[PDB]
Amino acid sequence: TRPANHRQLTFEEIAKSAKITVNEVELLVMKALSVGLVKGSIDEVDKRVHMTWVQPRVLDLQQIKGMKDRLEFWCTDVKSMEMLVEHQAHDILT
Amino acid sequence: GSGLRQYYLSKIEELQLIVNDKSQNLRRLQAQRNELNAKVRL
Amino acid sequence: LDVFEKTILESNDVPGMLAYSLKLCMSLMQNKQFRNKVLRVLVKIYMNLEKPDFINVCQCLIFLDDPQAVSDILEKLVKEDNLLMAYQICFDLYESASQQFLSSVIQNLRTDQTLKMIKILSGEMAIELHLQFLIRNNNTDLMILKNTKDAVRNSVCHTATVIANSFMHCGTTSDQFLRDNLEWLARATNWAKFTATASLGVIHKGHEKEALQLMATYLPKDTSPGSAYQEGGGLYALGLIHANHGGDIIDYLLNQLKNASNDIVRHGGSLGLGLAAMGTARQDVYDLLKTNLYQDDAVTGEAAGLALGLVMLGSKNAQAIEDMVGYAQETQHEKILRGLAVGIALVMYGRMEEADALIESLCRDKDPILRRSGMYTVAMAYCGSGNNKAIRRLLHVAVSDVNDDVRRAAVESLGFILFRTPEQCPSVVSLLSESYNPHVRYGAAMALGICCAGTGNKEAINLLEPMTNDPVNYVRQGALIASALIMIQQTEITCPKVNQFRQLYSKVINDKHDDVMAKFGAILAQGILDAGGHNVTISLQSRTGHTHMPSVVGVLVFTQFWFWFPLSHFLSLAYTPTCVIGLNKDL
Amino acid sequence: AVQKVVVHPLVLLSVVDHFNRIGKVGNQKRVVGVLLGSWQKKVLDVSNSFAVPFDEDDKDDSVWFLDHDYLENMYGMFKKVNARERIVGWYHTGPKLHKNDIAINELMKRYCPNSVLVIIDVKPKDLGLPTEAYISVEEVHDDGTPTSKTFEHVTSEIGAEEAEEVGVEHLLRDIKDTTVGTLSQRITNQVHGLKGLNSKLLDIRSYLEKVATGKLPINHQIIYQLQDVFNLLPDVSLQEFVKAFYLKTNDQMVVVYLASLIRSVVALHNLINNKIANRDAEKKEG
Amino acid sequence: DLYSRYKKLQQELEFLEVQEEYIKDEQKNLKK
Amino acid sequence: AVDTAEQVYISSLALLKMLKHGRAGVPMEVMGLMLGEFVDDYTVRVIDVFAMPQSGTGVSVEAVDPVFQAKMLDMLKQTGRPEMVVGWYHSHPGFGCWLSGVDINTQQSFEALSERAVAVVVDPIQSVKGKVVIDAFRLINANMMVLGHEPRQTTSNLGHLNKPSIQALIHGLNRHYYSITINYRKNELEQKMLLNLHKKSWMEGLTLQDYSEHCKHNESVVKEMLELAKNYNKAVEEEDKMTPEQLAIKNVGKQDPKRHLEEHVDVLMTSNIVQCLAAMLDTVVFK
Repeated sequence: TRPANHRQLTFEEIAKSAKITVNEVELLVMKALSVGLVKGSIDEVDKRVHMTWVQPRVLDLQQIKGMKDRLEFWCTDVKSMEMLVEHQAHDILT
Repeated sequence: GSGLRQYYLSKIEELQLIVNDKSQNLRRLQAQRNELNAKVRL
Repeated sequence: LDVFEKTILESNDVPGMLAYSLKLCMSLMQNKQFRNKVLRVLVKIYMNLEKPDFINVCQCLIFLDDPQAVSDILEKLVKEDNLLMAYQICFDLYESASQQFLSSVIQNLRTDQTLKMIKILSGEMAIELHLQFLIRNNNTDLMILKNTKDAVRNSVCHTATVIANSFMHCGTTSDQFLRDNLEWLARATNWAKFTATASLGVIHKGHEKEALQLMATYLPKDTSPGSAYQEGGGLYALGLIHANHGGDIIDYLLNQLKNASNDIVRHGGSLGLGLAAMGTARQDVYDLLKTNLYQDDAVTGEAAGLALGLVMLGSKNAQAIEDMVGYAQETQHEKILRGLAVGIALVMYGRMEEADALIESLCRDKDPILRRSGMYTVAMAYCGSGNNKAIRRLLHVAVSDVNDDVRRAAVESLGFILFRTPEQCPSVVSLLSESYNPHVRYGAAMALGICCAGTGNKEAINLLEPMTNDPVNYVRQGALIASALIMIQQTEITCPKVNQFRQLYSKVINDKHDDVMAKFGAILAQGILDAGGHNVTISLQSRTGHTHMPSVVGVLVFTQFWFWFPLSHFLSLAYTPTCVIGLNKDL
Repeated sequence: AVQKVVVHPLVLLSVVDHFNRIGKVGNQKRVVGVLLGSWQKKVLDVSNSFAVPFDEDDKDDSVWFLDHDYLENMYGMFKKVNARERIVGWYHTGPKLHKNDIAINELMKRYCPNSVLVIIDVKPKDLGLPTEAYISVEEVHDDGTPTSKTFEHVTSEIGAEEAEEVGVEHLLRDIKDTTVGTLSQRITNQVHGLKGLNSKLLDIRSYLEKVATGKLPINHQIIYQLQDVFNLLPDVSLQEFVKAFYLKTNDQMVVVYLASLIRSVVALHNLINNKIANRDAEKKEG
Repeated sequence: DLYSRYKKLQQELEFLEVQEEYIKDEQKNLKK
Repeated sequence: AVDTAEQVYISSLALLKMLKHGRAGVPMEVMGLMLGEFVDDYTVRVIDVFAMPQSGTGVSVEAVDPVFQAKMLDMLKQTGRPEMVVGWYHSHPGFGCWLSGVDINTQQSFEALSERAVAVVVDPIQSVKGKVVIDAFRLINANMMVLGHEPRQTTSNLGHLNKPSIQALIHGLNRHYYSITINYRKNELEQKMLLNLHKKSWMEGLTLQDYSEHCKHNESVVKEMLELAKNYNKAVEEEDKMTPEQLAIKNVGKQDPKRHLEEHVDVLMTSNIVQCLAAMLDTVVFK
């Protein structure tokens, strides 16, 4: 759900949305790490469970719509920042 | 003279100065080409 | 503009202040846009002056291109009825202005004073008078050919002798330097005999009668020998006689090239026919030059592509350009790539901006011949032009490009664009005379030779003094031609290096161990330096500031003796007399 | 697996002549020929090539021709003149590979057990690296394909040999080049790099705009394999990565600051050594 | 001559400036 | 009937077939045929080159069965087009690129069959990576030893491309044959791809080499650059007043200030600048 910005989720939202208690979310997430649909890590001094890798899933029309919006916003910035290299050095690189 | 000659006589000053300047710059670039041309020919 | 008219028409004396103002507005002028706005009012005030000046109102007008306004003041001189003051308005018009301009103004002249348009636009009384000057003044030597007679062998020398006496006897009709023998003249074969009958017409330059009657042996249907070059190269010489004069000489050459042999006669006919119709835009010569072009043949390559540009001189008929450069991409021979390479340079002439789309289109191309062809084109689109815009990338590709052919054509474009001030060209090419390759070291020598040639330049001979010492043979050659062009009609007091070099050509021609190519410049310079008995000279220039466009064509075409020997036989266009002539009546 | 091939520069030119043989038809006539190489290692070599007659229609791409008899005799000649060399695969000149291009491989796997193709490009409108090669495997899918058979990308490079570097780089003299120029190639390399980045993004959104709306098969290929590409996307300016640029770039700034500090002193030697030689040759001349 | 002195020194600027751009092409070419 | 200034066109495939067959058969003369077209009476154009099975000695080389010959040209007709033999070639390994006494004996065999049969000489030994020593010759009669053999209507085959070399005129020029000029015709299609074959993908343009070895390389180079500066203090201060050509004879040996000092600065510059600047773009461009 969250687009990898603060994906270091704490135990409370796991323990709420799975409605399991607090002292079982670690045995729950180590199972999913052992099977291998996720590749995160576990802290305990803050009890935040960092996320790194998610398996790819199926999506639909409106997910492609935002994905082109991610792609166009990434494509036109590369081209603009590549102009700024050539504009900086015209007859310097031959 | 101050209104009709001085507009030209003060202006031909800097037109003389740059020609005075880059002639020193030219003969520096002249001799450097003669070093490499004598190096390639040999 | 109007305060400039107020300066000349105020409390301000006119000794000559209305004279050098014409000189400043013609020499150092930025563009044509502010030139003509200044220039067109400066002779209207001369017409508003009480004595109408006549040479300057003609001088500005051919710079202004008004083919009706000179006929307007000619009508006033018909109204005034004196051919005395109706004279320098007319022969300065004939000397300076273009052939198409005189072909365009003649409609306004015909629409004594009835005989006047024949007297001034045919220009015939200048032709036989130049012939009159040469038949009277002729100061030559037989011994110089006898000194060079002793090189009898199977080498160049037979072509080298007959190219010498043809240059030093232009338009004098004197066949005693050739009729001393027959066998030594008829020794070399198969292209010298193409040049031997070619050199016959240059001696009879500018003369109507003794063209058919002396070559009556050399008509191709009379003798019929085993040599067709002897009989096919006569039509080459017929075009050399009647350059810039079109009559039956067009149609006598037109109807014979309908039905003829292979390209052994069609070289001489097409090069002669394009020469007589030079800059005339005739459709009838363009027709048989179409079918001469599309032969898919190597030997028609110099035939079509040179004369295809000559009849389209300064024309920029962009379909004909598209036909030429569209043709020279898929053909598989090289002279058909080479003759069109000069022709598409020659179709545009003095435009200052109107080639620059094409110049970039040729320089970017992969073809080394066609990049070389763009270099001659920018040389001809900027004739005498001191534009520092063109010198950026003409002289940039003189540095960077990898073929030797394009680099020689790059530095030889410098004198063609900067002959108007010969002071600057020894300052910029003197560094190029010491380049690492001999090809730029060659083209440095011709660039001084094409620029300062009208003057006895003290600086250029100082530069060309060690240039004849180089271990490459052809750079020793072109030093000698440039040493010939620099000092014609100059005797020991304009510069002391004249007789220092007279002995130098004889020093290198009587040696045995020299190269053939090394001594070919010496035997060639003998016919240059004594041209017409010191009576004719080169002139790329009038007193009006206007350039002499057949001499510009003649000296550019002269540069291609490397790729065809009788192609630089086109040099008689450059020779002009320097003789004052008086006249009081029509005859 | 083969995991790269090594292509000598004698081919990439002995293909283009055969495209220039039949190239008078102009419109479309694909060149197909036979590739020759070395049974070398896991890594493989490519040395020689020759052609074979081939024609094919526009509709119903199943009508195509490889003369086996021409392939037996002419390879029998090259086996005769060269015993070191044997067959490794084939090539075709098409810019993008066609649908026909799998049955050609399925023919000549009876010549070499791992018969490899090479696609070349006579017109690389892409200014990047041409002449990429593939190999066919079976990747039978969850969908129930009886044989999921599609080619796999194999990396490739241009080979080199001591005699052919002489002949090739002699012919490079028709144009100018800066191989000797340090950091002049380098600045172009990120220009030639990021041009490749923009080229792959304009292609992928053209595929992505079509499959979004109206017409394309929406299949369980790329659309989530490309979702994994978004998953990496490092979060560059965050907490501790700032201490990777301010502890390591300023290391490399000091070395540049050292190198300037000597280069200025070196150029200062050439002043005094010239100024001594200038006036002391003058004051003894006068 | 005073207007000519102002014009000719302008002409001795860019005709002398193009020589400065010229040796930059020469010395870059001779290194190759 | 007369000669001219002739010109030998080529194909770009031919010259690579020339030297690779020559280099692989280096210690002897290796032979091959030359295959092209007579485009006019003035120039000649080869487009194809192939060899044949041979049998050689240390001093001589021979061909074997001509049943290979006609069957080779037959299968080159049906694939592509038919074409024409124009001449042949062989090598002179390490020699003065000159027609031998047996090399001339196969030329009255060839000039009697077709007129302008060109003999071509290659050497893959005196050819360096810069330039190739290619060579082509054309037999002349001895019956016309007094009469002229070329009409010489231009300069293009007289003083250009060299004067003939002293080790080749010692057998040949201008006795018994004449040399001929060679250029290089290029189609646009191969010209465009002969330009770009030393470049890579964007992967090579966007690497960051590795910061451990990059710092290690900088740690390496500066360390001896200290020692170069130790020697640099001694020699520049030293300057015995010796009229410096004698300085320029006591420096050949082990002496090297001022030469490595310019060198290592160039290496430390171009490494550090590109390593920084490529790391700059991977943050501006990416995310």
